[PDB]
Amino acid sequence: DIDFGLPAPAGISPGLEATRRHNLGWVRRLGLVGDGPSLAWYTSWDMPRLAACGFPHARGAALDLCADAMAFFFVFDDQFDGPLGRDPARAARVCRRLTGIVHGAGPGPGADACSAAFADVWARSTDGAHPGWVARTAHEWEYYFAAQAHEAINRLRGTPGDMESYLQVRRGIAGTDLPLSLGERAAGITVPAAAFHSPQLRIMREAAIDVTLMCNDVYSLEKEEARGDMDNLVLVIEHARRCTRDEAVTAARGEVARRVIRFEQLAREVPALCAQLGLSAVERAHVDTYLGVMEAWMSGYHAWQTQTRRYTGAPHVLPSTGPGYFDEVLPT
Ligand SMILES: CN(C)[C@H]1CCc2ccccc2C1
Ligand SMILES: [Mg+2]
Ligand SMILES: [Mg+2]
Ligand SMILES: [Mg+2]
Repeated sequence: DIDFGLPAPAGISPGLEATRRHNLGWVRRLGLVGDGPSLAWYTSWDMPRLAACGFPHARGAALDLCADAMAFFFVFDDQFDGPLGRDPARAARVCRRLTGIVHGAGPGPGADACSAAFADVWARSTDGAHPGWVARTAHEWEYYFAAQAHEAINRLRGTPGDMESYLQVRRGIAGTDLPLSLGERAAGITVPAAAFHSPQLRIMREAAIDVTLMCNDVYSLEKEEARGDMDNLVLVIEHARRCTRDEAVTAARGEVARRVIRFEQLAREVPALCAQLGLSAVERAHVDTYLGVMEAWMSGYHAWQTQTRRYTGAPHVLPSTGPGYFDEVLPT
């Protein structure tokens, strides 16, 4: 009964079905997903539809990379729904292993499934990419991995943070701007740095990422609250404001809506901004596609989460009385 006012997706990638086939083989081949309950549970998430709705510009092997990257995010995420997420030092050490892969230390044969899957996603991501994209996205991955242990610290504390501290942890553990870096890469575009760092596009990028993680906070609250998770916008608002759950959900909707309004107000300025910078027609085309990538990510993430089984299913198939996975795939 919660709708954030986002438009339905203007399009879906035509590669959904082909990518479903690729990604099913990929998660099994890497050892990221097993057979039986884990495979049925993974399948019920519909990672291919997340990729096709979230990245409608992606075609062919580009959409495959989007789905595999999402597969890594979601499988790796769930490994912390258990003792690992209550052990910050252990989480930090595991995440340092993954961070070493970001910065050039490939894992080698026989690495664990999470290390091997990440290394494959990261190698495919950087192949042929602009060095400015590689440097930025490498730092985005570092933030994602490094933030996990702080979520665990907050779990042990047992109170939500203030809004500023919530944003610092939650933006990291949500994957920071990685979905947009992935969408840019999958669309085959390179945002000119002069446009990328405009105040309008910097604010818009931040707003779009906040929109999707906050939409997720509302839909994933039931499975997260029961596990003692603290970095969820609804819990943060309730704790800060001393309000009811309904009032906190309504306020969370408002945090999303005001960011969508800001994004759309600034998007109106993007044609003029490109003219002021004297960008070439091709540069302007890449900026226009970047705008579409951001718009499609916001609408597509939400379209996916309304139809997936991940959020309605989790409390029943992986109750909070046990770990949030059927198989351990991340050695700690
Ligand atoms: C690590 N989490 C599984 C993240 C992965 C990326 C993402 C992007 C937007 C909204 C929610 C999420 C869940
Ligand atoms: Mg999670
Ligand atoms: Mg998480
Ligand atoms: Mg969530």
